[PDB]
Amino acid sequence: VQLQESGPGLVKPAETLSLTCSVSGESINTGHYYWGWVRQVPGKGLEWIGHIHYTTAVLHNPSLKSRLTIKIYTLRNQITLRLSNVTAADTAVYHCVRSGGKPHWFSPWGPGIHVTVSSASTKGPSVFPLAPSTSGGTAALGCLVKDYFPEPVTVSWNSGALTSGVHTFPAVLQSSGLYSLSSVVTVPSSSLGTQTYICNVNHKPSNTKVDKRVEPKS
Amino acid sequence: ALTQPPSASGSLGQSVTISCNGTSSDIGGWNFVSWYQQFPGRAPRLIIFEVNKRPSGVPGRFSGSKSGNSASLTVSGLQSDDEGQYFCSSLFGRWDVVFGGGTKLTVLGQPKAAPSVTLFPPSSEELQANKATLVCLISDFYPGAVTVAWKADSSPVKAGVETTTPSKQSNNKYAASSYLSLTPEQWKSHRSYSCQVTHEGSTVEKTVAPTE
Ligand SMILES: *[C@@H]1O[C@H](CO)[C@@H](O)[C@H](O)[C@H]1NC(C)=O
Ligand SMILES: *[C@@H]1O[C@H](CO)[C@@H](O)[C@H](O)[C@H]1NC(C)=O
Repeated sequence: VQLQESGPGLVKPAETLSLTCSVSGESINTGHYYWGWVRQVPGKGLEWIGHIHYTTAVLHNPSLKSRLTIKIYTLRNQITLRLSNVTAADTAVYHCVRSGGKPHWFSPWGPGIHVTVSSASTKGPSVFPLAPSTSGGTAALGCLVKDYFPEPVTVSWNSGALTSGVHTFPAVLQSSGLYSLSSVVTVPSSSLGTQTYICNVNHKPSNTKVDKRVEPKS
Repeated sequence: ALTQPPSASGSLGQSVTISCNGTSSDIGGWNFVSWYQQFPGRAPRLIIFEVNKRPSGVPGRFSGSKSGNSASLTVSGLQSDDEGQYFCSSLFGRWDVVFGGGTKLTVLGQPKAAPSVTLFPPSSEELQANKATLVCLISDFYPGAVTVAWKADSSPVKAGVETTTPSKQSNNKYAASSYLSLTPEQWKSHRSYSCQVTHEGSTVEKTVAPTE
């Protein structure tokens, strides 16, 4: 019913990539569903890594097959993907997958986890406030998330209690190679003096969480 | 792998067809061809699992067909929602699944929407990191194409600019952002800075000054 992917977001070149998938809403035991991994790469479309089902029936993608190891744990409800001799060509968003039927169609898909393949070091973001630039009865205020690596960051407002009028912009790669993005929320102007707005920035690759309160300039 | 066109387009209410071409062993040989929908920033979603057939959620506007080695996906009565990237999948042998390169589908009859531009000066907290960033946020516009130019006083700035490619958003319109990086000194050494966003021959300019 629902799928989740976990594992490191950064891998150094020539090192092995390990990822785990946890399935909820379904047994991992049924006649017959294979369970699996598919990936998406920048500058190209989807590439099927392959799927495994118990006891040990597996399918592997050619070229990939030599590096690639895949194991299924039925007891935990967890599946694991391993890929060796990782090269920049393996930088990709990896999706957990349920195969259906030998299977030919994939659903549902896990949200996916980014993996960047680089020798560069990890760096948490610097978060700076953007003070409220008004439309009558509505002001925009936000957070600037600068110089982080690698992707992604997530942003919420007031611990998730704010969803109306929230927009988070796509990140920018820079000449430095550090990413930056910003997130903004539209709020009633009358509320600025009485209500406190806090953006919650999460960056899993560096295990950084930053909660920045944004104050109106005086 | 499988071959599909890089892009395709149609008007609202109208029909669009995109194709997936394969080797005798891939599409001509076996019945199974799946089709997937991916909105940007989201995981793909299954639209077809067997060349004709449809999953329980999927709308009837989506239909599949096959002829020899070629597979076709047809979207009938286009909606702004349908604008996205579409992929096709077929079996290569007992041992393999193969994916098409993907097709970018735009709906081509849609109303123009002017961008909303918000410009932010460097925060005080930032300016004593010894850094300075001007932030130009552009939202709620269609078509998804803009030009961004920066001005120091009346003269153009090229050095510090970084600009995103525009991308689709939940409301079905487009957002983009542009950043100008400065040292605190050059920030303080000018009267004002400006962000100009040009969209469909019309421009919006916002200005910020260190004195604010
Ligand atoms: C591992 O990948 C690297 C990438 O440069 C390549 O040079 C090397 O030949 C690969 N190793 C083997 C045993 O193929
Ligand atoms: C695929 O092959 C079909 C055969 O009917 C052709 O008509 C179509 O234009 C082709 N498309 C591509 C992208 O090769």
